[PDB]
Amino acid sequence: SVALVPHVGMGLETRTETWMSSEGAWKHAQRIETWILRHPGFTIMAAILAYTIGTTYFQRVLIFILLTAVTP
Amino acid sequence: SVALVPHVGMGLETRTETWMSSEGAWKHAQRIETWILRHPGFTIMAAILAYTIGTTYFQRVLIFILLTAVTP
Amino acid sequence: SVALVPHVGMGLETRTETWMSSEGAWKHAQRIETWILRHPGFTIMAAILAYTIGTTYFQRVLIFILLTAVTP
Amino acid sequence: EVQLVQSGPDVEKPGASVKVSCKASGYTFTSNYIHWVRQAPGQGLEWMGVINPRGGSTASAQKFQGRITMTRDTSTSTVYMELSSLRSDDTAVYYCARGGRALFYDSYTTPRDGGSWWFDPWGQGSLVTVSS
Amino acid sequence: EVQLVQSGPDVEKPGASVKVSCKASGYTFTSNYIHWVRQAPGQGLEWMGVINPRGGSTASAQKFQGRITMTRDTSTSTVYMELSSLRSDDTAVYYCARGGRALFYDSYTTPRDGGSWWFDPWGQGSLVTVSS
Amino acid sequence: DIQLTQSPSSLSASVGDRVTFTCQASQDIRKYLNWYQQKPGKAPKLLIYDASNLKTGVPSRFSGSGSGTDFTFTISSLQPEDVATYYCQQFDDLPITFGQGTRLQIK
Amino acid sequence: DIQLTQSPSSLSASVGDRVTFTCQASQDIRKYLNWYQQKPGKAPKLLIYDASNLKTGVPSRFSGSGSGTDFTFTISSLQPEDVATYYCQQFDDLPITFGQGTRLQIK
Amino acid sequence: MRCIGISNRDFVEGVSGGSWVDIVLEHGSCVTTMAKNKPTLDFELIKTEAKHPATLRKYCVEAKLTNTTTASRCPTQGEPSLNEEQDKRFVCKHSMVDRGWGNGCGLFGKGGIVTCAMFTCKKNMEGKVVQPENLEYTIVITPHSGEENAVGNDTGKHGKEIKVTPQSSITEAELTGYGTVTMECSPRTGLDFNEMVLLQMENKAWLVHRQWFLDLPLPWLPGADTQGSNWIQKETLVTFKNPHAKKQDVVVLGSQEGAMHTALTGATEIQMSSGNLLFTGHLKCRLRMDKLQLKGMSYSMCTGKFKVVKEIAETQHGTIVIRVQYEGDGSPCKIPFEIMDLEKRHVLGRLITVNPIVTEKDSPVNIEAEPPFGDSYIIIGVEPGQLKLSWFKKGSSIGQMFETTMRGAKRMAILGDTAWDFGSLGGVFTSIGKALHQVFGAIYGAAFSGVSWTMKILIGVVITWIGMNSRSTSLSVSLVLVGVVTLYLGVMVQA
Amino acid sequence: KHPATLRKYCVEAKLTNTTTASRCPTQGEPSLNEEQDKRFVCKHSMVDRGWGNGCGLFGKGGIVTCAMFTCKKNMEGKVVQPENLEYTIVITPHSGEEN
Amino acid sequence: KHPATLRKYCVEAKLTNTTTASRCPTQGEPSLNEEQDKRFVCKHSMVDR
Amino acid sequence: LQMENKAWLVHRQWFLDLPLPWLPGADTQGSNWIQKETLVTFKNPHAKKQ
Ligand SMILES: *[C@@H]1O[C@H](CO)[C@@H](O[C@@H]2O[C@H](CO)[C@@H](O)[C@H](O)[C@H]2NC(C)=O)[C@H](O)[C@H]1NC(C)=O
Ligand SMILES: *[C@@H]1O[C@H](CO)[C@@H](O[C@@H]2O[C@H](CO)[C@@H](O)[C@H](O)[C@H]2NC(C)=O)[C@H](O)[C@H]1NC(C)=O
Ligand SMILES: *[C@@H]1O[C@H](CO)[C@@H](O)[C@H](O)[C@H]1NC(C)=O
Ligand SMILES: *[C@@H]1O[C@H](CO)[C@@H](O)[C@H](O)[C@H]1NC(C)=O
Ligand SMILES: *[C@@H]1O[C@H](CO)[C@@H](O)[C@H](O)[C@H]1NC(C)=O
Repeated sequence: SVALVPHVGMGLETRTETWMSSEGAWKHAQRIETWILRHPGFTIMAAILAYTIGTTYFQRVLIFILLTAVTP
Repeated sequence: SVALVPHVGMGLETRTETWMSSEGAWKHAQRIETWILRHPGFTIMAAILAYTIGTTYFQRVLIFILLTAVTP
Repeated sequence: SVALVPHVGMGLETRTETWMSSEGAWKHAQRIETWILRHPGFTIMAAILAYTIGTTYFQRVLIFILLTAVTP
Repeated sequence: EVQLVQSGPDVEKPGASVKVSCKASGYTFTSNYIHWVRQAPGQGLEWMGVINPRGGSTASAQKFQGRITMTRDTSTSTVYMELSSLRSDDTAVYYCARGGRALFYDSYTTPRDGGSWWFDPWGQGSLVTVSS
Repeated sequence: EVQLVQSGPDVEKPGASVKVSCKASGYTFTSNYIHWVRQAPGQGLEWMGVINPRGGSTASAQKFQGRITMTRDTSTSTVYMELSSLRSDDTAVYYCARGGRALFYDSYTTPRDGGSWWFDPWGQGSLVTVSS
Repeated sequence: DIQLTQSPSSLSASVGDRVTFTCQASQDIRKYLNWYQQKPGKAPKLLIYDASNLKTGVPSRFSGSGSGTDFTFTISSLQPEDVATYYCQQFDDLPITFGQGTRLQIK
Repeated sequence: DIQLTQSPSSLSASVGDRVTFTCQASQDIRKYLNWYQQKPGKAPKLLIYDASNLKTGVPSRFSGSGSGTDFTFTISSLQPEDVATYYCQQFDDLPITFGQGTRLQIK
Repeated sequence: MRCIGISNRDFVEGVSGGSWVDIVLEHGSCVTTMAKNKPTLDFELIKTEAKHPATLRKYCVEAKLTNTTTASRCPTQGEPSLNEEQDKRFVCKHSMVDRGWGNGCGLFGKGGIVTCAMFTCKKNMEGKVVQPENLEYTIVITPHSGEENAVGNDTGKHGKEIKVTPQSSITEAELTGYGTVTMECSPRTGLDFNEMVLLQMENKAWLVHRQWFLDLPLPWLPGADTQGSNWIQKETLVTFKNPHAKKQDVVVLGSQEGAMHTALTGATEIQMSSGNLLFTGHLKCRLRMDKLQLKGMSYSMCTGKFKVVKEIAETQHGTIVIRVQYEGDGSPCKIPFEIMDLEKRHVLGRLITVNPIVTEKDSPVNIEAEPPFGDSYIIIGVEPGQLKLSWFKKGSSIGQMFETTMRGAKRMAILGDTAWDFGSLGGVFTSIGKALHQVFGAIYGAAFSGVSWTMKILIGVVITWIGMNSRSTSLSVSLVLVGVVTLYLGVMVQA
Repeated sequence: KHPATLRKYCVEAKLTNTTTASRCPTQGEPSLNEEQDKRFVCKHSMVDRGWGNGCGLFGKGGIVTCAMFTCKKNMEGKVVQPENLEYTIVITPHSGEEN
Repeated sequence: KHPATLRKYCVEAKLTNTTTASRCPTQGEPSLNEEQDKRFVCKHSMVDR
Repeated sequence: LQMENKAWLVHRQWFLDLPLPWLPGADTQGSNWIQKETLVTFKNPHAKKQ
């Protein structure tokens, strides 16, 4: 629906706070942290995949934080 | 339109002649021969392409008769 | 009949759209895609023939797309 | 009791459209189909068409191609027939009854019969006169 | 001459729909827009909506959201207004003027000014009474 | 279609007679037939469904028979309240067609 | 939406007087205004288009002026055939709105 | 004017060579010309009318059959004859069925049989041809500089409606005052008639070339019928059923109007009710412009206090129009129009109205001009600096050049070597380019034509691959030239 | 014996009442009240508009067109189940009987 | 000062008159006369019979 | 963009691209919403009636 495409980096800014006033950013971060906290097994699976593919340390950290962020 | 997909190899045959009674086959062959006869330059172009790509003789003859038959 | 020879590359163009206004092209493409979708076995047979004769990859792709387009 | 009630007689202009109601009583309104049948006075009977109350599919005969519309109200248990493009031949008595029901939807003939066409439950009759 | 002719006065039932004609004469019928304006007797004028003869786009005001329909016949050079869901407030006199025409379509305002709203060509008036 | 011919078109008989009606169909309608009475300008009534069965509430003087295309309706004893227009009707294949009608007159 | 106030609502004057009407708009309607007469129960007539221009066939005793939001209609010499209800009307932005009206009475 | 918002419009600069400018104009677009004097004219093409056609052919589309005779002789003695095979109006066919003592004859063979049917015709294709005379092009040439009522409205008498025919010449046209303009058309290098067939169905017509129309099925009949009904074909129409053994029968094939329309896809259509009203096609003028004042120089810079009555109104890469209303005591004067930059004045635009002029009194004169690709101050007042307007043409320089290159590619497309004639005053380079592209497009003429959209792009990708295979630096005149011309032609054709 | 009708294809058609409309250059995409019926055929396109046309802003504005769809004679395609069908076979013996 | 309305999105909606129909197993795909208005929302599906 | 009481300033491509049925500006007597796959949803249980 209009649950997503949440008009973020479109441009059009100004000096003043726009709609949610730095609450949507913390909303996004807290809900993905909450979803990680509820489902630890997928986090462990993502960590194992990060250790298997890549194998240079920076690539591992990158794809691990990405597979934590791939949730809809 | 229904100018094409002319219900050909669908199956469903019988002992008796179906609709055009071996006139559609000669229709198809005579119209592609007529179109070759009207436009010789594309035939020459197809012959040159057959001589350039492929280059084993059977492949040449195959793609030449195909590029004569690629016309709609 | 006049189902075919559909007056295509004869010349005689102008600035303005001619009769079907870019609908005959999509007509042709959609009907050959539909006929491929209905009869997969002939597509598999054409793919096998493309893999057998030719055998350089470009020749294979060429005669495969031709034997998809050889249908009347 | 087992009963249907139609609307009163109406007179309309040529080229207009007329609407005839058919209200039900005595049963579960989605347990039978409703069918509409005409009768010219100098003629016998003639079938117009078919509506299902449960759901609401319709059909009609070839003599009424595109001239007839059938709706309903499940809350009032009522069936509406609307005849369009009225001419002088449409002056007739109109009838509506009940068919035994292929549960889901209309026009079936293989479940052993309809069982009347149309004089068990049918009603009292709607006279429609097309005049100037 | 420069002339429009409307239909005669009509009386309809509440909840019905009424159709008012507006026939043209004296000019090229696709050289002006047609606009419909009402007037209650205990009130001044009030704009209903807009049709274009050339082509046939329409629009209307917010007070008539979904209640009004406008068609035409180019051969007879006539414009039909059909007002639906009639209530007692709809009892009024109806008017159909013309506008100077943004050639193609609609109720443009920047091309100078329509030029009347609506008393140069307009007609003779259609009284519509909603009663039982 | 399915032309349904009803015969004869009109009859006159005395009270207590046995009268038979014949309906013929151009197609096979094997059991799908119905017989109705109609009092003129009145609310009419079913007589026979499935071309062989009485409706409950119909007196036993009515009967019907026939299988293939030819069907026979029969009143055993004609009674003065049975003056009506009688119809036979196909149910099969659904351009649903009536008979023409059969009027009765009491002698 | 755009409102239009017409003032005053009714007037009485003698024959030959000069009478002025004032219409005020809540928005800028810079030249889009029209002035109409209406004889009661009759077929009415345009007087002024573009708030400054006579229609051909209208006598010269009528005039109009005003630019921004306030507009003045003026009859120089009142005549006995000029008893009518007079309307001013916006043309701009198209929820097209009339004035309320101004009735005249001859003294 | 009569040329705004009709986009794909053909700006033309330069008059050098004295006065002659070569213009190629067609029904779809129109041409706006410019010079250092001699104010800007607008060349819109309107209807072509081929006056006297001559009917060459009748094709029947729907037919019916009657009187249905047929005959068979005997098993292998006799091949059957029938007396109504005598007329060619009847359609006839021999076949072989079977015969025996059940049929009655004897000898139990596969004996021959005939069938016959009278051929009556419904509505037809009435194909006609026209010579490269008896045809006129009507050109409205209209000037700029004022006169409200509508920078559009091709209906209306401001631009003259001058005719031209190949039986005519230098095309002298007169305007209000200044506009003595001579136009020398070359209509014989236009559509190249005697290769055209106008084709009339029940209501419509089409323009198809001649060899296709002769080659088409759906029975032949020549133009001299009236009595005859002598259709020398009918193997393409009416079909004869023959079941397994016995009696054969006749079958009308039905109306082929839909199949006809599907055949004449890819062909331009035409209304033809009143004699002819021929449309889309191009022609080639040479334009001479001596004979032209600027609608008076002969005036003053005006007093001041103008007034806009219209918006900013940008049309189609730069052409922006402004309608001003002079207020004052003008006694008609010029309009001090300028397109300036900011402060420390660097005035850089162009005016395409050249010498705009007020009419008698209050009348909303209108002016079109082209700013640069960015900020601009369009100014019209003088003594109290009366009126500036800010304007920002978004644009680019590089994007403008690339769009002009796309216009030039579309001119290398649809309109042929006439588009090499579309410029002017070229001398060596333009003429040698026209001759080189003449012989080059002749080699890519018929000469690899007749192919559809799909097959053209496919033959393009296969020839660009065989050019990519890179032998001995033939890959250029192969691969890059042929791939460019094939792809940029194939994705643009079938419009 | 007993088929059941599955499909109608129209072969010839005619058009009437022919309405069409255009918005404005890039404000508005056009609407028309007789697009409401699916009996009408409708299509959006983009043409051009300017003051000559009357509107303003000089763009390539959208346009619609609409037409009522009436049908001539049709294809009446039917199906049959693998019952309600009979084969008639004549079996005939030899041995004499002229005729 | 002068805007021009380009678009209407509905946010809450309600439904009424709720017609439904099914033909038969593989003869017939179902039709309904109130599919003719685009004001009605319609969808085909396959169930069992 | 005007809701019941408020308004917002959003750019054009996003606003055209947004779901929640389309309708153009010339409605009045329209209600011709050319969408509704984004809104109203149809339940279908295991086999029967939807
Ligand atoms: C297009 O040109 C025609 C012809 O000039 C314009 O019609 C004229 O309009 C003026 C406006 O006041 C009238 O005074 C003339 O009498 C009209 N000429 C006629 C009727 O022959 C037309 O208005 C122009 N189009 C537009 C949109 O302005
Ligand atoms: C096929 O059979 C029919 C039916 O028997 C034959 O018609 C009969 O011909 C004989 C010849 O003398 C007559 O006596 C009969 O009266 C005929 N039967 C009729 C008219 O019903 C017919 O002749 C046979 N076909 C052929 C070619 O002989
Ligand atoms: C063919 O039929 C026509 C009917 O229009 C009639 O002239 C006659 O019956 C036949 N004519 C012949 C056999 O010449
Ligand atoms: C179509 O036009 C005819 C006149 O030719 C008119 O009688 C009819 O009402 C019109 N129908 C519609 C739906 O507008
Ligand atoms: C929908 O149902 C209501 C009552 O159930 C009825 O009044 C209304 O006419 C129906 N709508 C249509 C389009 O028939």
